[PDB]
Amino acid sequence: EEIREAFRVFDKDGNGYISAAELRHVMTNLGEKLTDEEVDEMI
Amino acid sequence: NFFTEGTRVWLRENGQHFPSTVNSCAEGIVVFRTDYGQVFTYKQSTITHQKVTAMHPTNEEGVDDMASLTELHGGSIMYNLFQRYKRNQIYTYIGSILASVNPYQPIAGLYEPATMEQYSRRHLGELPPHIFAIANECYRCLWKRHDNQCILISGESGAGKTESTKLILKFLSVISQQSLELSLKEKTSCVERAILESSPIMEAFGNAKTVYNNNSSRFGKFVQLNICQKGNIQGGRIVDYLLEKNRVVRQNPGERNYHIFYALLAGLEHEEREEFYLSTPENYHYLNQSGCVEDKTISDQESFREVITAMDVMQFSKEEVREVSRLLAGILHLGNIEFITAGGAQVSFKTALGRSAELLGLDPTQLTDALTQRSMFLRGEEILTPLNVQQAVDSRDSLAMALYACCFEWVIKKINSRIKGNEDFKSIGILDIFGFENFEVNHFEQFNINYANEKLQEYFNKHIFSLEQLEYSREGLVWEDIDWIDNGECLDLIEKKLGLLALINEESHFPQATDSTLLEKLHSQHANNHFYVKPRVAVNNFGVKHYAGEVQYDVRGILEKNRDTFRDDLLNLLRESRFDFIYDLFEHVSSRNNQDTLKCGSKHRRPTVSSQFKDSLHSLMATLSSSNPFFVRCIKPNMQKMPDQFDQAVVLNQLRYSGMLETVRIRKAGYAVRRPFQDFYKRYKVLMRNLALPEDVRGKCTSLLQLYDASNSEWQLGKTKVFLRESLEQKLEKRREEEVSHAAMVIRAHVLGFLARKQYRKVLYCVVIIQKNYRAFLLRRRFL
Amino acid sequence: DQLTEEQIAEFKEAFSLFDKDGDGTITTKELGTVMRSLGQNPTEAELQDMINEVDADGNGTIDFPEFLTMMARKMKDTDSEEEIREAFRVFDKDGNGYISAAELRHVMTNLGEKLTDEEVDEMIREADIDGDGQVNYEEFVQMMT
Ligand SMILES: Nc1ncnc2c1ncn2[C@@H]1O[C@H](COP(=O)(O)OP(=O)(O)O)[C@@H](O)[C@H]1O
Ligand code: VO4
Ligand SMILES: [Mg+2]
Repeated sequence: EEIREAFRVFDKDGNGYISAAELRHVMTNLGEKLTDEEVDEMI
Repeated sequence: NFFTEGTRVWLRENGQHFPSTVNSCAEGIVVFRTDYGQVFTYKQSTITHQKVTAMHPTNEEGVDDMASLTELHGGSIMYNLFQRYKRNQIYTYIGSILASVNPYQPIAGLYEPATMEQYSRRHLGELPPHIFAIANECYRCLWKRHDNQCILISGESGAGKTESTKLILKFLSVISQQSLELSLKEKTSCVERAILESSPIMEAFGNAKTVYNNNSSRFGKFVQLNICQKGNIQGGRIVDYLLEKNRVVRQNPGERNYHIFYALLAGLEHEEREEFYLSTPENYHYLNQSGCVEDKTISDQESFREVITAMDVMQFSKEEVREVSRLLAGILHLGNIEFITAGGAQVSFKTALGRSAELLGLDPTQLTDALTQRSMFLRGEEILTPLNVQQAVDSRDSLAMALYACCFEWVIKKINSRIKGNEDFKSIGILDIFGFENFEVNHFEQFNINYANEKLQEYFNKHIFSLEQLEYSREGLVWEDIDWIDNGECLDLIEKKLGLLALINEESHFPQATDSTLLEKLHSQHANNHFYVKPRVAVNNFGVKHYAGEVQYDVRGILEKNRDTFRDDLLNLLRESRFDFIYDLFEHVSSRNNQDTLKCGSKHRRPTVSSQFKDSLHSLMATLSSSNPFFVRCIKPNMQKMPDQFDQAVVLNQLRYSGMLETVRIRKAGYAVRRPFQDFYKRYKVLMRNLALPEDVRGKCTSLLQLYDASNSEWQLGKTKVFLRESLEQKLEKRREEEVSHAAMVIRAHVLGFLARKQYRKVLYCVVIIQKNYRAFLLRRRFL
Repeated sequence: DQLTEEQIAEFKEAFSLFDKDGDGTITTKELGTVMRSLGQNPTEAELQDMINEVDADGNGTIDFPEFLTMMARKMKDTDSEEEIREAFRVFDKDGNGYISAAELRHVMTNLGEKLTDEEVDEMIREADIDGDGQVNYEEFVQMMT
């Protein structure tokens, strides 16, 4: 359940869809960089 | 008192101070040449200090505010206006009072929308004097002051009151939008567009050519604009005062009837013109009698187009426009009815009668009978009595006037219906009266117009001088009283019990009374009144010493004009109209038939023109008395309607009688702005942030004011209020605006940095919770 | 003065978020948004004066080094617990510490900068005292830290 809270605020769409490429652009540049290898698996 | 050749001096030549140059000073003779071309010669020994005084440096190419003048006299004031007039600067301030000299020509850029925008964003005094600056100050007062505002525009016929009103309305319409939101669909459907379009309609129906003005206002107008708290116009109301209905049937030589008749005849298409049996204006008695004419149409054709457009904006249906056209055509044909005596009045030729009866929806034999005979019923059979030709002409003309006056009232109703809106916050009222007029021959119409001008001058004096100096006295200010010429006694002569109106009204109620019996009473009662003039030879006249000059009135016509009788026979006839528009106008109209007692000497009496007008003016002045006023003084530079022609004698007269000299004195020395100590302190607290303030409010006010003027001359503390000059208040309002705006920037920047920080911290949190959860979900999936 | 490695790293984080293009350049419009995201609340004026220095040519871009400089500059001022409090206090009248949402909305829309009503109504309806019936500024100032 502790995921749906952080995805309902992760889009400007306001229709339950977090435009793919934008999520990839969020990670690695973030507070806890994920070496893009973790990012290749969240696709 | 000796001045060398070429010296600039004021030469007092007993009447006024002349701007002059020393032409020569030799052999004990001094010659002065005035800037108006006059040459005055004197023995040098006879010249004393004023006779002659030195002229201040350049004075200076003019001064924007006459309170800045060094030399204060009529000569000085006029010269300032003259210098400015010569360079097309028609506006000059006297504090927040505005002087406007009619240019009688367009001045490039003066009233352009780019200029309106520039004035909307500045304070009074930051730009050259302009009517737009007054309209803006007035508008700003809706948030600076707690009351409604009004703009009162004074001046003789042709001075520029109507043009001034239109400019104020145009400016306020523009400023109203600002206050959001645009779209051309909005701006063409607009309440402000409708308010602006009321002018061409009202001018066509209520204005006419007179000797003093080709577009003379023949009615008084009070426009009230209702403004909401957000700053936009919600709607309005127009109140009309005493339309000159007699102009419909007769005009003095060289004048015209109402513009609308000429516009209708010049503007209608061939088909409608033929439908209403209309031809040229020369063919109509109601348009041809003055001999003017003197125009090859064209200006009237453009006015028709302008009216039609305005009526469309005003939501007059195409049928309503045709109905008004049909009524006006009916009036024109009605005027062409001629009578002959054949026991007694008889309609001579049937054509004009037939056309008028058709257009008015009346039966021609019924119309003929109503104009030529009077009806009486006796228990209970009808008795028809013939009228004589004078009575038939008076009936025809009373019918024409009734139709026009009712149509004008309906048009005003329609305008008011269109501009109707809420009254949620405050209002700005603008008064455009018919101006002072003194013709070769003056009748009752001029008496009423001049009375209204007199009543307005009394309001101007009450507010500028009387109440103002009374407030200074009550508040215990250090003040030297300024004298001023009060016209109160002239109004007393007109208005008091046994006064001019009282005697006119009393004689009107006596059927046996004539204009000659009235004049006897006027002379007997008022010969010794300082403001009344019993002519030494002119047996049909009486004079009134109006503020703007002595006017002689011919009594012939006063009783009949004041009575304003309309036969019940004619009202009954109109109610027979098959044309619904006409019936609707007369459906509930009150009877105005001639009364013949018996023993009905009872206190009421039927309302007369005078009594209804005195009431309306009193109602108006009472409304104005509760609003904060702005004054505009329109000055006619000449009597020839000419541009670039400043008649110094004509101008000086207006400056003198209107009290401009005394006005400059009180605005230079006085304190037009005042606020209770706490109110002043609470408003300007922002400006005291860097000051070491005392515990008492009087001291707090002093601390700020001392920074602006340590001499204590531009402000004073009264018993309860801080008094300050308009210039100082304007200086304080500009600085308050600057600090308030700077404070809004400080908070606008701090909240924007709160919102962005909140969402940046939220995104940084939402990701660290998904990154920790994915680091776990993928570590379990790696173990499988 | 000096910015600690932890500080520089914290700023490159916020920079890279707005640097979608991945070129190491954010737009002039974004400079405000980024600085604000990191604490610093520059005024529209302060922001323009910063741009006019960096971006004379009119390219509309800001590299990380020129941003860092803008940051360390605004960091020096310092003003102040009673400075925002003083700006809000001009919006009174009675010294009660109360400014109405009506004039506060007017400050946010008309004055300062013209901004989206849907974001400013949420900035009021959520960030307001008495739940509905007006806002306390000294509380809001304290909350704005
Ligand atoms: N501001 C002005 N600029 C140019 N011409 C003007 C101005 N004011 C008046 N006039 C001219 O003088 C005429 C008389 O002015 P108007 O306002 O109609 O007179 P009144 O004071 O009698 O209402 C105008 O209709 C116009 O031709
Ligand atoms: O010409 V006037 O509008 O002053 O009557
Ligand atoms: Mg007029």
